[PDB]
Amino acid sequence: TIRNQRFSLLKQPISSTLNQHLVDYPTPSNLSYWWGFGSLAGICLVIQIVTGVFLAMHYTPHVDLAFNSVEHIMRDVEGGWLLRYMHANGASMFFIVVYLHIFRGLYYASYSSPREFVWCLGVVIFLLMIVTAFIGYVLPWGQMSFWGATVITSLASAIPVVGDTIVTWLWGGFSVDNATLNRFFSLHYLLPFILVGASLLHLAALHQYGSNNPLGVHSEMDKIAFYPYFYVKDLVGWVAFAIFFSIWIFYAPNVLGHPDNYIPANPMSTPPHIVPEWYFLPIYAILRSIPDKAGGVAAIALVFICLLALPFFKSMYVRSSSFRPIYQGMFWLLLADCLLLGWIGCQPVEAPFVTIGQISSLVFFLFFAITPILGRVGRGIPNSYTD
Amino acid sequence: TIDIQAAAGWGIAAAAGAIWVVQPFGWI
Amino acid sequence: LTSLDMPLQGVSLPPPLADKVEPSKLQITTLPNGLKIASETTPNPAASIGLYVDCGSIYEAPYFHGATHLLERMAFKSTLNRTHFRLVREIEAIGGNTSASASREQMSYTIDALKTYVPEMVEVLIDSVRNPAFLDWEVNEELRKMKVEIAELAKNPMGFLLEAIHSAGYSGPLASPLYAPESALDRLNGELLEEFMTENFTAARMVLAASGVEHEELLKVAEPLTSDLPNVPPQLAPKSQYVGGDFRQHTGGEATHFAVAFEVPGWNNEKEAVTATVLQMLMGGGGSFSAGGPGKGMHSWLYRRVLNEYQEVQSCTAFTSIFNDTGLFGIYGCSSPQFAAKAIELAAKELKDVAGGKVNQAHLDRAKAATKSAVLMNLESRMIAAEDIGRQILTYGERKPVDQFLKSVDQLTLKDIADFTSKVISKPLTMGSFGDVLAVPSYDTISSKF
Amino acid sequence: RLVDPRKNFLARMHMKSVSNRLRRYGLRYDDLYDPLYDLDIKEALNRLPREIVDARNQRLMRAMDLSMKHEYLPDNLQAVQTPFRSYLQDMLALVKRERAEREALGALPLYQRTIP
Amino acid sequence: SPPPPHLMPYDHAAEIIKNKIKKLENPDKRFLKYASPHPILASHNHILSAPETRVTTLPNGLRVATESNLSAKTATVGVWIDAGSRFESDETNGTAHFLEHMIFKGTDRRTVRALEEEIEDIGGHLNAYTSREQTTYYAKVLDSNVNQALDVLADILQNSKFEEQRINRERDVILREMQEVEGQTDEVVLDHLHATAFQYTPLGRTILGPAQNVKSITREDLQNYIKTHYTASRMVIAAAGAVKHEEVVEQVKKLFTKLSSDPTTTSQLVANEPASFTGSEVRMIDDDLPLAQFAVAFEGASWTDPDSVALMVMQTMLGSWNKNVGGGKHVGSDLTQRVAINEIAESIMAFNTNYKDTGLFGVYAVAKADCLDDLSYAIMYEVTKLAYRVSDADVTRARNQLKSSLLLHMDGTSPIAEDIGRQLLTYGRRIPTAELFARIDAVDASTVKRVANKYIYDKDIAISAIGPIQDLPDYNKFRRRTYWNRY
Ligand SMILES: CCCCCCCCCCCCCCCCCC(=O)O[C@@H](COC(=O)CCCCCCCCCCCCCCC)COP(=O)(O)OC[C@H](O)CO
Ligand code: HEM
Ligand code: HEM
Ligand SMILES: COC1=C(OC)C(=O)C(C/C=C(\C)CC/C=C(/C)CC/C=C(\C)CC/C=C(\C)CCC=C(C)C)=C(C)C1=O
Ligand SMILES: COC1=C(OC)C(=O)C(C/C=C(\C)CC/C=C(\C)CC/C=C(\C)CC/C=C(/C)CCC=C(C)C)=C(C)C1=O
Ligand SMILES: [Zn+2]
Repeated sequence: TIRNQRFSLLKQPISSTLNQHLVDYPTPSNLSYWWGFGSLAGICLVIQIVTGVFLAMHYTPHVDLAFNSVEHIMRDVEGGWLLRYMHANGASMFFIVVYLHIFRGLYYASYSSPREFVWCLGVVIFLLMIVTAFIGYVLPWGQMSFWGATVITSLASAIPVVGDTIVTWLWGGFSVDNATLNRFFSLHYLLPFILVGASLLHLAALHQYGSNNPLGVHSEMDKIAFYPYFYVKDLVGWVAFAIFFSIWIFYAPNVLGHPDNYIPANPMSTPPHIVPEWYFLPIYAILRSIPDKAGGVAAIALVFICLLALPFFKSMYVRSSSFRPIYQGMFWLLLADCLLLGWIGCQPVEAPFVTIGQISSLVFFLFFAITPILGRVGRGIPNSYTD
Repeated sequence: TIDIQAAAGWGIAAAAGAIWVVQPFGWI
Repeated sequence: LTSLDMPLQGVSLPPPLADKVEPSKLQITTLPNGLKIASETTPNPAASIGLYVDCGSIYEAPYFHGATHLLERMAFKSTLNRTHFRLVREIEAIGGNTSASASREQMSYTIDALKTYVPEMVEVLIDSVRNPAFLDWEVNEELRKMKVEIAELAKNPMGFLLEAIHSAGYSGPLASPLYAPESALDRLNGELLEEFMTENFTAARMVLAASGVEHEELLKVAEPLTSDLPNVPPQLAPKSQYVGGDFRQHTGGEATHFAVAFEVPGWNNEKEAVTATVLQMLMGGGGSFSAGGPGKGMHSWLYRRVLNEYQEVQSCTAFTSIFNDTGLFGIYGCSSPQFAAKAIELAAKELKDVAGGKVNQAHLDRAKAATKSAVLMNLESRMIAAEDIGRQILTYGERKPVDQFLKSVDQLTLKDIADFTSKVISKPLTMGSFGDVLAVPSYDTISSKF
Repeated sequence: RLVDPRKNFLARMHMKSVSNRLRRYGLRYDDLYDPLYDLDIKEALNRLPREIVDARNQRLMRAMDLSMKHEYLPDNLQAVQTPFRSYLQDMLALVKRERAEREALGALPLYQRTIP
Repeated sequence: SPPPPHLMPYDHAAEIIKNKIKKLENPDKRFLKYASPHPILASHNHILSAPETRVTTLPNGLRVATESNLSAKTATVGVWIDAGSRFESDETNGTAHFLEHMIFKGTDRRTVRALEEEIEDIGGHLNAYTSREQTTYYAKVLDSNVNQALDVLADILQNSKFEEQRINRERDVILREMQEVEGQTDEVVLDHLHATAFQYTPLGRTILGPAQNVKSITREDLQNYIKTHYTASRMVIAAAGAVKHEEVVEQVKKLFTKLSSDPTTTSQLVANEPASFTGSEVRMIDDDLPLAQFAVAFEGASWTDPDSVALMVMQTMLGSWNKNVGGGKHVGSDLTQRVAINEIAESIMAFNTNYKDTGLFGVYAVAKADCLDDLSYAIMYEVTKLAYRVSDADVTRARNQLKSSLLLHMDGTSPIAEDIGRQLLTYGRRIPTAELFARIDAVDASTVKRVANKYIYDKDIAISAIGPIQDLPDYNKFRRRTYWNRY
């Protein structure tokens, strides 16, 4: 057809990119509610950015004023309590949603070809999220903030020759002090924007081939437009998430946190129990399961190495756990193991938890070691199960 | 003669929305 | 309002027409430039006004190949006085419909509307034919839609074969295609169309026939718009010679087709034209692709023989294309790609059978009644009435009454049918086949059958 | 009118300056009319004969080459230039007239500009 | 010195085109005197005179209607019956079409060959057509053979034999016809549109019926059908052309004596088995067909509803067009303008179908696969626009075009006889042209807006599509495009 006149405004150059990427984008008709969590994570990112921009209007990144500025946000600025509870529990909601997202991807083998780049960009995004949330948790300048910053900046000392110089460069001095807090503030404003860009790249990589589906099959024969069907499905998800988040905000605003951070930072005394936020606990457990500095840091790096190498394993040509009984069972064991690692990270470092943590870390790495063997062996299934 | 009625309807809508966001009952 | 089953209140009902209305008489006025204006008053509230020109593809040779059909497509476009858009809007303002037809020896331009809009119709029709602007973009658009109109030609085997055997049956002007090749269209343009139209569209070659208007009003509107046209002396249409010929495009596949044709007298010679029409009715036939409605030719020789004695036949009937001084009578046929030889044998045998005298009086009376009812019924239509007036005044200048034709039909004996068919098939035949022609016999073998 | 060179000498200076600036590049004044500026120009250009549009395009390419090279036409070539010989204005006016006639009778436009 | 403006080839061409344009700049006023592009509502009740249509009711309820033109040499005489597939049952469905096949198969006096030989000996034609609500049998004959044609029709309606071997032969003809439902895709699309739109109503059944019904058809089935439906009060004998009312009435009184007189009446049949509209769609996806064909329809109006005239005007406003029409870019219809200007269809056609208790109003289009999205947008836009913005010029032009087409199509004895029979069945009377024109000119812009807001705005639609239709918008997108949220 010859486009002499103007048809739908949606197809005009003003709107065409948004239309083709957001309204008319072909989507497999059989996507479950487990495909709602990417849009949920997007909404969590926007919520964090909006609340953090408004909170930065009242927060003072100085060791003599930071704790007091938080308290002033809670007590003095109107609706300040809401803004703070929303940012602090929205970090937790962001991590819950992103975990559910990562586990949908693991269950349906969404990392497999041709979507390897999508998975790698997601891994980069997860690293960015971890760094952002950690340096954000330092900002209130409570006991938890100071001591967590101490250990995470100390992690660089695992490097033999230049480790100390990196630690002292990160601090801006010989100890965690005002320089650390001020640089952590700047980084905290910056990293969310890089997260937005990385998420956009993630989405573009995913639309190169379209979304995977719960059957794991080629879906070109039964695709439907995103708007309105998956718009309204994601809206159901958005309202349910709002109810969940509101329950956390209004009735249990401090259950996902530790009371130690309501004590101003004291560089003299480490609290008897020193743990990160809940969403970092599995990494904490893997770190502490190694009785060696360099070994622990190397295990932390090996976690992300395995996550990045997952899409490139020579595998069988079957994606969905719905048709892979062994991989499905290994999936539900990995989920249990991750929940156990999180629980172990919250425990003091003593018996029986050292052995349990070591075995759990081993199981976690066994998942990624065994999946390629499963693929190689299952390549022979169609030749061995004859009609 | 429908564009004028549409303008009046949308003007009523805009006024209703204004009184609803800002709620100036203590100022009127 | 009220439901349509109740009469509307307060409506001014015009008085009814009489159950017997005296027919009106054709008035033919000739202008000094040679243009003839004819009209008949009609009782119904519709007027049909046409302009008929004795131009056609028999004037394209040698340097205007494709001009006639392009002019057909370029009808009622932009004039020097009105844009195409304005002209379409004026036609639609009065609920009118336009049409143009192109033939080998005639072109026509017609407009139909209620009889109260006669001045507008006449004005728009003359502006259109006298003052074409022939804008290059409009010509180019009509030339793109000419390529489609010519490519879809292969989808009508009857039409394709008819043109093909016109090409293969004559040598002179009549052999010029009425659907020019694609190469012949990359030369046509607005200047060529203007030069062609100015040469051939003269007053003494044009008739303004208007069925359903008073002659006074038609003259009052049309005289001031056509007298300016200069006096151009009457030339002579070129001569065409009927010869033999074969047309063969082996496309392969399935669903062969054919048409065997012979020469018959033209419209001049007014006892044998009829013998050709009654012959065409006698052979008769049908498309054999659809059914429905008795009396359409299911019991003619062609139908009753082929479609009721030999199955696996897709089409079989007879055709006719008479010109002023010559004509083409022939028989179509589809058959099956390997049954083609048997099909041609059947057709030739049928021609020979009526040639010898194997047709009884019952069939002759049946075909005679079919001819008379076909001519009388086709005059029910106002369009056909106007077109017949125009064509007959172009050809004879008289509009001969239908009663003379009816007597010639009812003066036909078996001896006439026999001698005419004997004469027709004693002359060279025009063979045409289209589809899978490999199994189709040669020209010499088919010619030897007669 | 004041824009008449024969009646107003200021318009004479204006026309002389425009002609001299156009002649340095071998450009006609109608060559400055861009199809991308309005759909009426685009339609008028589409209605023109091919050889005229090819000559326009060749003059545009020559002018662009001169401008990129920081050069003007040679004086021998400048002497034969006809900067105000028109090929577009009459067709543009006809297209405008047809557009206005369509608008007056309530018809849809034959072409419209894309919303950016 | 610069060259003169004819030396260079391009300058010469520019001069030629400029001279042609200047030629167009000065029009000649002798040819600009009468025609106007502005539509005017005209009153011409003088030319609207027509011969009187005489309607006589027999004592048994039979109606005889004649339109006399004694200057004519021919005539059309026939029977129009208030009967069709809608008045059958589920197990009798298809019987009317079988009867249409079987009615020219011979009687007690006449055999198949006698009947064909009698007819084509006078040069006559015999026509049979059956639809959902109407059935007609008529003959086109010369003026002399009116009595013979009436005798032929009365004999075939009252004394048909229905031989078992003839029934079995026609059974296989019709079975092959059902097996060969292709090549006429317009008819297929409309059948599926009726089937989904009037789901679970008698109006949704096809004329042909199911194959098991035609396999089960016997003599007593056809005889029972004729007894049940071909009754005096449901039949109209219509004649046009060279016919005198009195002779036709006398012949009808003589010949049509052994009818059924069954008490079954069409109004009660429609009442107890009413037809309703169900918003729905059927999509026949076939990616080997080169062209897509679809129809979109709203629930329309019945024959007697006053809004039917406005729906006819609206159908004229939407119009119809195909690629071989010269001036589609310039017509008054905006939908046709959009389609022709952007080349987004092979054909487009608005239809207004009426029945006794409901109707269908919609658009049928043929287009290539890649044009479907824009075509659907344009169709929905221009249909929905009727509820919001209607110009006086457009409605005036449509009124003029509708009056012109109604009068112009009424040429020949056969169209006149068909008009008489159809009007007598649907209206109970032949509406005189002046009244029909008065009803048409009562449809102004506000009337069109009111009718569109009643039938089109925020209303359920029925869709039937076949071909490469994967890019045809889904039911929700067509349903959304029935209202405008900027108003
Ligand atoms: C985090 C890492 C964990 C490390 C674990 C340590 C090493 C163990 C690795 C093996 C994974 C443990 C879980 C494997 C068992 C899963 C449960 C299972 O598969 O049982 C199925 C039963 O069938 C089986 O699969 C048993 C097969 C036994 C293994 C035979 C091996 C030969 C096949 C080799 C193929 C290799 C590739 C296979 C790809 C799937 C389920 O049957 P059903 O769900 O279809 O229906 C029955 C139920 O009542 C209703 O739901
Ligand atoms: C550009 C966007 C952002 C800005 C301007 C911002 C700003 C701030 C500010 C000023 C604080 C200190 C006040 C307080 O403790 O409540 C803070 C704390 C925090 N931010 Fe952000 N933030 C942004 C995005 C994010 C994102 C994306 C995350 C999660 C990945 C996040 C996680 C946190 C966390 C965990 C805290 C500590 C909360 C607490 O216990 O009080 N922020 N942020
Ligand atoms: C800020 C964090 C993230 C955002 C905003 C985001 C956004 C999205 C969205 C909108 C989708 C498509 C809809 C859906 O499948 O839910 C998607 C899909 C996907 N994401 Fe992410 N994502 C994030 C983090 C991650 C992470 C951490 C991973 C893995 C390490 C990941 C891997 C994937 C994969 C594999 C898919 C394809 C799913 C499929 O086709 O089944 N994403 N993401
Ligand atoms: C008791 O102990 C512990 C804590 O305590 C309570 C913790 O919380 C955590 C939680 C930490 C986790 C899971 C990992 C944190 C990981 C990273 C990579 C953060 C390191 C990054 C920092 C400090 C800022 C990055 C600095 C940059 C980019 C410098 C900018 C320079 C330029 C632009 C040139 C763990 C493991 C722990 O065991
Ligand atoms: C068929 O496609 C679609 C999906 O299925 C694959 C989707 O999952 C989603 C949802 C996806 C998104 C957008 C979540 C990704 C997360 C991001 C990028 C969070 C950051 C959000 C911002 C700031 C938006 C960035 C974009 C622009 C242009 C900046 C300007 C906009 C704003 C200020 C809001 C949508 C809407 C969709 O239709
Ligand atoms: Zn049939």
